[PDB]
Amino acid sequence: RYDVAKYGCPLTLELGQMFQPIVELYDENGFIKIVDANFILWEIHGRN
Amino acid sequence: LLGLQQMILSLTQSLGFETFIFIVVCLNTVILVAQTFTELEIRGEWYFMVLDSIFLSIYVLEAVLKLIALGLEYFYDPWNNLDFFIMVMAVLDFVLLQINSLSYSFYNHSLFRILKVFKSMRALRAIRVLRRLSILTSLHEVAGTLSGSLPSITAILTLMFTCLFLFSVVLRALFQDSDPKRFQNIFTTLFTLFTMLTLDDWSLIYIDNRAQGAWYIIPILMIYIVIQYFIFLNLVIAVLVDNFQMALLKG
Amino acid sequence: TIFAIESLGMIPRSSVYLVAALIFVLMLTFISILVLSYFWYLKIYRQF
Amino acid sequence: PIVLPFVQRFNNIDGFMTLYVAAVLIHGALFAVVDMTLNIYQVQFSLTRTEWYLMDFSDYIASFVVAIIIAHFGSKGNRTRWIAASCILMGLESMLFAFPFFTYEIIIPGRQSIELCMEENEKRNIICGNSVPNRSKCIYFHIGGQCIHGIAGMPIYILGITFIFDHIPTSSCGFYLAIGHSAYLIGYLLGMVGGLQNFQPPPKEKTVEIEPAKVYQLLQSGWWKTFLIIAAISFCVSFMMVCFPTSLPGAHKLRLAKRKEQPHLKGFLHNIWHILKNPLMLTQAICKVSEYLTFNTSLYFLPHHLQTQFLITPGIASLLTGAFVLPGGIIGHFLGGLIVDRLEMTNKNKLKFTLVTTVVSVGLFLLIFFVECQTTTFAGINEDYDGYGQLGNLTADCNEYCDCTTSLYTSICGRDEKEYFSPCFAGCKATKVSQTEKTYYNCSCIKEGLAASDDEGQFIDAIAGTCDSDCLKLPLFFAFYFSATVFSNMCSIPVISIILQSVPANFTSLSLGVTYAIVKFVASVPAPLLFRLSSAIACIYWDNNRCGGKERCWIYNKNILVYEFMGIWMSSQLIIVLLNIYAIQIHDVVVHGEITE
Amino acid sequence: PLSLWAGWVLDSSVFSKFIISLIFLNTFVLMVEIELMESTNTALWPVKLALEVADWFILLSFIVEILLMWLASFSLFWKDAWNVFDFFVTLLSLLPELVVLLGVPAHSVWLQLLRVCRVLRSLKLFARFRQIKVILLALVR
Repeated sequence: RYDVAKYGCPLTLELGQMFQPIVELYDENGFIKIVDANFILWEIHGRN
Repeated sequence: LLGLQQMILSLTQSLGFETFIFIVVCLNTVILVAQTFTELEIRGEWYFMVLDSIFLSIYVLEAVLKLIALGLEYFYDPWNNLDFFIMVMAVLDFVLLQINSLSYSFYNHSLFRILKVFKSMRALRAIRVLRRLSILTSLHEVAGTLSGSLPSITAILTLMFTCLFLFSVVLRALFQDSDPKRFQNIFTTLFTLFTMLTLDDWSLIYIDNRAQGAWYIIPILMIYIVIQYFIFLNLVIAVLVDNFQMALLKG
Repeated sequence: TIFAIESLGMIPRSSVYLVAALIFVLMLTFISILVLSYFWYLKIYRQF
Repeated sequence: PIVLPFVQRFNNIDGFMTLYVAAVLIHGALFAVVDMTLNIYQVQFSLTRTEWYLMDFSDYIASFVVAIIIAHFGSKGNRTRWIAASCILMGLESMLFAFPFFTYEIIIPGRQSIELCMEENEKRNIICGNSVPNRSKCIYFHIGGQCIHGIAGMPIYILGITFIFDHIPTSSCGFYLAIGHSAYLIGYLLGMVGGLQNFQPPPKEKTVEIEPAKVYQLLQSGWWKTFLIIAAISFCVSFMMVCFPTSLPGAHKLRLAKRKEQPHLKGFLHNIWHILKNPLMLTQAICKVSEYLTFNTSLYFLPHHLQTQFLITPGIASLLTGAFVLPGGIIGHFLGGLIVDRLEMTNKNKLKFTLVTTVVSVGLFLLIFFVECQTTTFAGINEDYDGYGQLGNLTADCNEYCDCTTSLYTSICGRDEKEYFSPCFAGCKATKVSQTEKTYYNCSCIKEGLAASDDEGQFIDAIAGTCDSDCLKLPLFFAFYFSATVFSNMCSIPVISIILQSVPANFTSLSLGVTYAIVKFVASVPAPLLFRLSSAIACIYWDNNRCGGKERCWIYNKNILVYEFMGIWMSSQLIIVLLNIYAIQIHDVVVHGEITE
Repeated sequence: PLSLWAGWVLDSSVFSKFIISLIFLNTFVLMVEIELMESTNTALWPVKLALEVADWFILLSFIVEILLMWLASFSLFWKDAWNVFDFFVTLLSLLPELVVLLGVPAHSVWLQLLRVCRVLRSLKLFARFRQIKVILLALVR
């Protein structure tokens, strides 16, 4: 069961497009900086 | 005046057609070779299109005189049919410029280039109707012997078209999802086949296909290239050589 | 962090049977034309 | 003093066939309008199905009691004058049918019954049945209209074909029969299309409850408009062929060319004895009876079969049946006529050709049955609602809150692939509609569900209508029905061509009517009883909670109905095949006896 | 029937006109379907599929053509002149139906080679003119 309270609003992307997952750092009052490190993405339950 | 008007038209057509048509089409080709001339149009552009329209009016008078003329046998000359088509396009573009207003794009659009190549057809027609005198008999005989073997060369170019279409079909079938950006559609596919057919950077095709992962397409390409190249050029060279050779065997 | 993607795909209806109907319609029309030509030729083969 | 060449060209045989084509076209259009008009009158005007069958039978019994009488009358009199009388009676019939839809449009409206129903109450708008009064008068008008419809239409189909038989050579009799049947078929198409283009509601289909009252006014207005124009056309055509001369010039020329090289009761008995003595006529009569039975069963059964198996709306299923039984039918009729006309087709070879066509049609029906054995998406009948209630839990609190009536329950589709009848019973108290689709909001009696769905301004919107995930069998079934209709229309033209051969020219007038009395009485009278019996065999699960005497079922047993109807159709087709295989030997024996070479 | 029917359908001009019309219609339709197999035109999608299935119908017409060929000398025709090459090309052109019904063509399909083979057979069985024929004889000699 998907939802929004613990999974957020899903994306409504159309047919095949290019997306880069890019993330920024934020604390307390607001955002600090853009994040550059080394990521890993992974699915909740499992696909290939 | 029926047939009486037709015979008056024949005699006065001979006289006035000779005099007026020769002098005005000589002046038309003078202003038209002055027109193209992409250095002197900036020393112009205002005395050029007005004289162009004036001699287009002279040409529509030619077509009017031919329309009131003898008629059906006028249409039996292919050059006169070309006159009729050229004048249909000329009155079309003249009224298109004349009405103004419109709702489509302008200011040297593609349609303007279509009218410019129509003007080129008109210039070619002027050139062909000033050469009624002294085409020279030597090149007349050369062209007559050149045009003798028409069915052979038409058959050979038909075989060329069939072979080229087959090669384009099989290559585009074999070039799917194989960086087809150079030949993504039918026009570019046939143009690339023309480039392979005309010895143009097919070695470059080999060297930038070796950068890809497919290799057997390169032996396929060279074997198709060599068979079509050798067969077609040997066919045409031999056919035209013998075509002039039997005329050589005569006087 | 969490984020989900819902991209629209390119899986349409197969429509194999919708055009198999056209296959059968054309096959029956061709068979009917063949039967009509058959009857015509049995009418016109006694002349030879 | 009309000696114009227009008159001298309108009395030609082509001048008569153009008018006959027009008359058959308008008759087919009128009948196609009348059948669905009576059906929606039974549906909407608060009556029962038995009365619908009654005034459906009234037309058939009128045709039966008028066929023999008008055949005997036309055997001794002028066919054109009787045709004029029938056309004038038809023009009266169209206006007589139009009159109740304009005079008595205040019988059952949504809210216009101000004497017994008030606008501020909803329960009082569906009770105090003042619609039962002023309805028996409309029943009398409709039964009289069906009677005069039969008495005015059946003589047309007798006497026009009689004139074709007695005034056209056999080389064009097949063509004229084929174009007449095609004119009747395209009338059946055109009347149905015109009726359903106006009876169906305007694009504002999903408005407030004033919409059923607007549709109630609009359908009656459309019928009152269409029937008046039909009556005007019929009267104009009747006046047109009244001016036709009794002694046709082309007919006289043909009679002069063919001349070279009292209708007493005893003569009637002699003709009947000759028909009974020759078993060819008996075989053709029973074959035509079985063909008409199969055609009528298929036409009545196909929309219901699409409704119960392929999950189609009954109106859309009826449209799919009607608009796709035509392209096969007219082409089959035209081909059947043209083969006999072009090939100079003989009697024994006619029997062989009919047998071959029937054999291939039997094979096509067997292929239809083989396709019907495939599985499909199942809606409802899931052995009680998931353990929450039994079959009979439809009258819950969510049924009581929004005041649903069990006669107009449709099927809503849940997002969890479970189809639930009565979309208001699904617990949806909010109904916001869009321009092109109906949907239900805030459903509480539904299961967990809510798998994917789709909406923009809100959410929890169950879509209306029956959802289908595997409906690709319908094009193949429609192609097989095309072929079946082609080969079913292909058999009757050789039979009618056979009918002319065994009867002399003077006695040809009764030959149609003798067959035609078997068309409506022996075939069309006991057929609906058997259809109802087979339906009740298949429709076991009637709505005994509210409907009572089997007024609306919900579980139409798909395998049972398919097996029973294909068994009936196969039995009729095998009866036709056995009759043809008897008649081939019988005709060979008769031919050998008359030849004795 | 049999061989007489083959002779009659070869003698009749209507059948020859129909088969050459189907041949050039198939060749013209063939390159159109490879241009776009996407949702650029939703209203043109089922009719483009119907055109591809019309090409399948031309393959079934090739099936009935080899059926008419069975009305000929049958076993004698298995070893002949270029007509057996045409028969082999038609077999290779019927092969894609078999390899899409059971082959699951997510592999080295090689449907393109058979497609161009049936195209080249269609481009040679076009009632070749005599001016083409004399130069082809000169080329082969």
